Amino acid sequence: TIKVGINGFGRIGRIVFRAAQKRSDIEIVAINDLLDADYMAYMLKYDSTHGRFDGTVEVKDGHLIVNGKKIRVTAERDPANLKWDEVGVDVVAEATGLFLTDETARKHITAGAKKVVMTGPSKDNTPMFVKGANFDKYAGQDIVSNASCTTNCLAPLAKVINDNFGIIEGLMTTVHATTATQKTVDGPSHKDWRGGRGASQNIIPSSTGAAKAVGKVLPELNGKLTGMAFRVPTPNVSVVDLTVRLEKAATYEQIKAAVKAAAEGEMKGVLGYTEDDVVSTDFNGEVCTSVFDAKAGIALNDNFVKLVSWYDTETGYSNKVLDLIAHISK
Amino acid sequence: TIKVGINGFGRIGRIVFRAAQKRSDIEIVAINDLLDADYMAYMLKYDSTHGRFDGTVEVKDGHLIVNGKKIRVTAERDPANLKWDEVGVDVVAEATGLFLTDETARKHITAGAKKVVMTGPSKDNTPMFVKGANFDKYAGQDIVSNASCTTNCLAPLAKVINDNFGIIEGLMTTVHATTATQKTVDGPSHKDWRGGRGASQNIIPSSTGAAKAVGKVLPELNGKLTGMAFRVPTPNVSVVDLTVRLEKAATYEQIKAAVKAAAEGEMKGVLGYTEDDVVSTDFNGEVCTSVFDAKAGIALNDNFVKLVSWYDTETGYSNKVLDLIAHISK
Amino acid sequence: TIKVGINGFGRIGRIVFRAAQKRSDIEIVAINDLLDADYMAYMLKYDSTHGRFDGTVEVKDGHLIVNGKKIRVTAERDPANLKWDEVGVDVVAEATGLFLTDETARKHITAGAKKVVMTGPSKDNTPMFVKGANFDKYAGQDIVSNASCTTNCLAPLAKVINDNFGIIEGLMTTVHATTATQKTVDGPSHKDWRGGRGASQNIIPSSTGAAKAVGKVLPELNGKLTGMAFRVPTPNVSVVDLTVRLEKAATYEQIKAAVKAAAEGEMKGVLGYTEDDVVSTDFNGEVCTSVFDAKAGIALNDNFVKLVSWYDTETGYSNKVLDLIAHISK
Amino acid sequence: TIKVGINGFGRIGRIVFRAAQKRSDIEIVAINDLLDADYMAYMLKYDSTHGRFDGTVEVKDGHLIVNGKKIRVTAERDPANLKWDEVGVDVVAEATGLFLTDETARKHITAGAKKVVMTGPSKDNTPMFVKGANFDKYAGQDIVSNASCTTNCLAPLAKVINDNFGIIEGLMTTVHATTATQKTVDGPSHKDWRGGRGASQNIIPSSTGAAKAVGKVLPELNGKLTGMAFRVPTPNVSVVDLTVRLEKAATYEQIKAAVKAAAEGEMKGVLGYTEDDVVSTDFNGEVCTSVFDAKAGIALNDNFVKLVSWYDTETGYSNKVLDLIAHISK
Ligand SMILES: NC(=O)c1ccc[n+]([C@@H]2O[C@H](COP(=O)([O-])OP(=O)(O)OC[C@H]3O[C@@H](n4cnc5c(N)ncnc54)[C@H](O)[C@@H]3O)[C@@H](O)[C@H]2O)c1
Ligand SMILES: NC(=O)c1ccc[n+]([C@@H]2O[C@H](COP(=O)([O-])OP(=O)(O)OC[C@H]3O[C@@H](n4cnc5c(N)ncnc54)[C@H](O)[C@@H]3O)[C@@H](O)[C@H]2O)c1
Ligand SMILES: NC(=O)c1ccc[n+]([C@@H]2O[C@H](COP(=O)([O-])OP(=O)(O)OC[C@H]3O[C@@H](n4cnc5c(N)ncnc54)[C@H](O)[C@@H]3O)[C@@H](O)[C@H]2O)c1
Ligand SMILES: NC(=O)c1ccc[n+]([C@@H]2O[C@H](COP(=O)([O-])OP(=O)(O)OC[C@H]3O[C@@H](n4cnc5c(N)ncnc54)[C@H](O)[C@@H]3O)[C@@H](O)[C@H]2O)c1
Repeated sequence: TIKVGINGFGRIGRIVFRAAQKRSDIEIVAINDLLDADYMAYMLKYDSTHGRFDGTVEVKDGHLIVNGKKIRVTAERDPANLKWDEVGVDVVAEATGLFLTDETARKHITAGAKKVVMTGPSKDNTPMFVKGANFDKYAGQDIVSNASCTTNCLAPLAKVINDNFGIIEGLMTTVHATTATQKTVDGPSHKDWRGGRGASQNIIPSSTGAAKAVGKVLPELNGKLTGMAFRVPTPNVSVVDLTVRLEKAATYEQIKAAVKAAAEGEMKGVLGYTEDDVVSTDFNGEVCTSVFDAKAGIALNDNFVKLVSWYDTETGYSNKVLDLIAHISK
Repeated sequence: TIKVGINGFGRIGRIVFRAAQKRSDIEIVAINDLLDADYMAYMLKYDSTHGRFDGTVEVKDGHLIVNGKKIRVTAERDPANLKWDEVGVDVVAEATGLFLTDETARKHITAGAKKVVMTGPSKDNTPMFVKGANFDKYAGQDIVSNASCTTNCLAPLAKVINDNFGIIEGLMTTVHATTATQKTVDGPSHKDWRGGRGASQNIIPSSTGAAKAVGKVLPELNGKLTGMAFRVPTPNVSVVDLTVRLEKAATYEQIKAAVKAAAEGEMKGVLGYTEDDVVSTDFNGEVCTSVFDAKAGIALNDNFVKLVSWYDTETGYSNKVLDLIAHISK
Repeated sequence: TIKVGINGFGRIGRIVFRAAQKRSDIEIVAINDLLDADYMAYMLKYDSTHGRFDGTVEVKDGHLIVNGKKIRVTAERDPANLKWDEVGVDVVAEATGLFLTDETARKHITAGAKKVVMTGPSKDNTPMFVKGANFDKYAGQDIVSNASCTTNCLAPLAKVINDNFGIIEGLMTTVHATTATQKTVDGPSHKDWRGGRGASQNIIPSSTGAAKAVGKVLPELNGKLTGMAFRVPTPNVSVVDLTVRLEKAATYEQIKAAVKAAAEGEMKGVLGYTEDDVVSTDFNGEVCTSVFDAKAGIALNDNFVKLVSWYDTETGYSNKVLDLIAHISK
Repeated sequence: TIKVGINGFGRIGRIVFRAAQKRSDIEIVAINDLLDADYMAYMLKYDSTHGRFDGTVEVKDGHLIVNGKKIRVTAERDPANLKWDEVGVDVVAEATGLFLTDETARKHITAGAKKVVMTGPSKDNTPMFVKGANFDKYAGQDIVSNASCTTNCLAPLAKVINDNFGIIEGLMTTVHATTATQKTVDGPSHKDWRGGRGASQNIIPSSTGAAKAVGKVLPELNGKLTGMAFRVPTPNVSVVDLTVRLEKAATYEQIKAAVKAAAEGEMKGVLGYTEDDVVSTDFNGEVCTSVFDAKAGIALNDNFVKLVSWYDTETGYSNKVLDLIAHISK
């Protein structure tokens, strides 16, 4: 099995942890964070979105004992002191959101780890990979990024559409679920004034680099897509609204056929397909990073269409982080 | 003053009433609904969205007495039995949502009213008029429709963009505020399954004819626009997300210049313009039916752009209903 | 196995169904509602609160096929026409909320059923039974009621406190989750004006008979308890706030000791006990009808205390409906 | 007029500012905060709860110009450097929530101010005052506190009830609106684990010292009251739920009479009275710190009753802060 260490036991670190429990190829052996082992156990045990942890969690001697397995807990603010080698860590899931560059993440390799997977878009030229889009381009680099949740949703769909009909250009809008960075009531958000306004009372316009980032995982689409976001008061599921101009004329039925074929073929487990009258909550706990909603989309004509795809911002992304870890471990 | 009668004291009927109080040329003299005066007074007095009524409302002899003025309250299920003439009603604001056809609405004329304005889109060929779009095309018709709130937002913006740069094709998405048609919890909705899902926990994909309806008030745009909606857990303000392909190249700055010019000139009071970091709640109580958000929009290139415009589904629309009434009575 | 038939496939009927799937002794063989099989299948398959159905649901010949088992679907507005005998129904879970009287409910007996359990409080003198409170008093009655969700939470707790310290008088408040009876936006509610106000933006004071209803299942407490409710913008979990005056002095520690003893003994499975820092969502899916929150309560002195107990309005109640069914069929 | 300087332009500082615009006796001449004048102008201009500021706000030379009046803006992290004397400040409204003791608040007097009013409960023995309860006990001290919003709601009601029937003992529960200290999604809250859970999805039990604090403003009630709180997903209005044991027997009608008399007499403007079917939103913008809801309350008997009172956590409190400032200025 692959031994993983999680740096940063936040929303993502915890979902990566919970998802890993259902996997036999990956095993989390250590967790690092500036929180008390007792507090971490509580946040693992109870979750307003994902429900109670299905298993046993006890704190003994400052460490966590999850389902019997002892998990080393530390509180190092500096990655270089993590001593991952003492616990035999192969890959480190970097989830603090603070070390998104090579020289910072590299510290884990200095601390004993062999490879690092950033659970967010790298801030430098560190390569990003998205399952269904470019895992095959992986060339053995020791530090890698899993891009973002929106890019993970957009990339697979954009690939199927482009491969079959050719995307001339497209604009995306993601109706985004409330994040941890937003506020409960009108408060300060210096770099993002709109973002500081009460999340529960508002539809908040926001900018996103997720659409442009698709160009990095799918070079052939570089410069052909961009978009924005609207932050809404929902808890977990977001939706991508992609308006595209096709090179090859295609009826909506042909578009549905192409997506469905991919969902049951080369992108099974990545891209999902549905024709049901679904709503956001129906995807809470969804592992597919992109679920094509056939009935929600609409076409003006054979070359201008609006496609809709759902994604659980935490569950889908987190499972793919594990997929990348497995992939880079050969 | 134009003496108006309101049929259907629901959400729209009530806001039309509150709005009319601030107009010296329009005067509400009668209301008809299947609710007792006491309950109607209560619903006028208190509103979770618009706040308390700015004035006095009392019940005497089963009739409302608002700000000292007596208002005849009736409970006729049949418009034909309304006797509008008895109280001198000139125009009837038809807001029950039940008589959106000439046949049904004409009963008000039989009952003594001179003209009728439907506060919703016509089901038959009754002409629809949208301020800033086609009020100039009015030709003496005694029964007219004010279209829907979404159409009132899209039409003015679409006209400005088309007149200046020419819209080849467009696809819209309205992130819609929760409607009274929605369920608080997963309940039966045979007409629209998704619509019966809990409104509070979901982002609900929905269909809309507002985009296509633009082709009716702006024939030159017939067949060039269509779209859908996403209903979200917010109270009053919605936003249109318009993705358009332009005939004539235009930089985003030039597009902004054009919109601002219209807002300050020809479409003053209908189309608004802002460059502030606004969010939905900033438009609660907004009179303009469409407020261009300069900083929220984004352009892929000089011919493919995404525009954003806000609108209070109740305040804007209701003020325009009053405008149409004044317009057809000139 | 006890063969059960469900009349009314609404919220309660559906959860009773999901819950029954996990019971080897109870078996649902028929459902009756005025909805088509297709729609019912959809409502069973997807739920915004409870998630997707854990199993397979298919429609064949207008009948449901859940987990391979065929379930007879009918659409009778009249219980008398149900023919329960044809499918061998032993007990009928009456969940339409329309037949809460012996006269009306007895029609199921005429239709071939042996016994009937109302999933709501009786309107007449049909006896009500609450697990942990008076199941032992059952005396062969063929038509019984399971009371309401709030009563199921209050009764067990009230009994433990009374049996040990003696309740002289008590006043309760249930901070209630939003019900399907509520409006998403300010709409008509002649029966309860406050109840027609927008559920999403308000804290709505409401009346409840659950506290007084305790006097019926626990006669010794008749006339000693009453209370009210506050409906809030949350989905499933409610909480009772019970302020009581004790006959025998008791420290909060002694009260905790007593409650814990009952939860681990006589009331195991009905009354739960916790000392964790829980919040409402931690009880979504909770089977216990009352979960004592040890750290939330507070005592003024040894004779005046405020107790707090949580309850999932749907999961707890529905599991007990099944318990009553099994109990009256023993 | 009294010249006031505000230290801390947060939620409270801003509402105190906006309320002061409607007062001719008080004039804000300076504001201090670690935010940019441009950012402060934006937060003053737009508010999701209170709507847009009714007036003009422009930033010139690093200062704010509100309705023409120039307001000195500074960004001193240390009160002693505020130089209040240069702007002629009489009283300082201390709203940062950081200087709740004599020695810290005293710095303003060192900086040139004459008196200080803490907009929160003092952490030391600094005297607290609540309008309607003990303003008359004010003995000319230079540093004073306005207690908290819940105490401001509870104190006046408790006084009327105690004065007329005598409170033997009582327990309170405040259904509290979402505060700035809560989180949007499950995050860290080291001193309050429950408080770190998602506010939008939960009913969160919480402890409060507001009930006990009543003993400080009303010594005669010292030790007779205590309580707790439930944090719910509403934006602005909270409600006090007081269960009391009366010394003198009183029917609910006699209780309503006593409260109404006080509301129209000695506590006019402080204590409000209503018999309408109101809900939380009906009190958004309420200046009365306590509004007795006659129809929501319930009595078990003539000596044990449950009273309900509403309060806008920001508007009511803020207006009383201004009242205290006026009061201490003779
Ligand atoms: N939340 C999502 O939906 C989502 C989706 C895709 C990518 N991401 C990315 O995941 C990253 C983390 O996001 P999150 O929501 O989990 O954040 P979070 O704030 O919930 O968690 C961050 C965690 O890191 C810990 N930490 C902080 N400083 C540390 C330090 N100096 N050393 C060690 N540990 C430390 C914190 O204690 C906290 O527990 C970000 O890059 C974010 O962009 C998030
Ligand atoms: N609410 C919005 O945001 C919005 C926006 C654009 C257009 N509209 C339109 O407004 C119209 C009404 O919608 P609403 O949201 O105000 O609904 P509503 O149900 O609140 O109002 C309908 C009112 O008519 C009354 N009524 C019913 N039958 C009647 C009868 N037979 N005679 C007299 N009165 C009767 C009802 O009691 C109710 O008060 C619809 O055509 C709708 O499409 C609404
Ligand atoms: N939901 C809760 O939290 C809760 C808690 C305790 C008790 N209850 C009780 O459950 C009962 C039902 O409430 P609900 O919330 O499930 O409501 P609901 O409206 O969702 O369910 C009623 C169902 O009965 C169906 N129906 C209507 N008429 C019918 C008929 N004539 N014949 C057959 N089927 C018919 C409806 O289609 C609907 O599906 C009530 O007595 C209620 O008090 C509910
Ligand atoms: N919010 C309520 O409903 C309410 C009710 C009653 C009492 N209070 C009390 O009011 C106080 C402030 O609460 P709030 O909600 O306004 O807080 P907030 O966080 O919204 O505002 C605090 C403000 O003080 C400013 N500030 C911070 N540090 C400063 C410093 N070092 N020097 C100068 N200025 C500084 C911050 O920039 C911020 O603008 C607290 O004691 C709170 O308990 C609040």
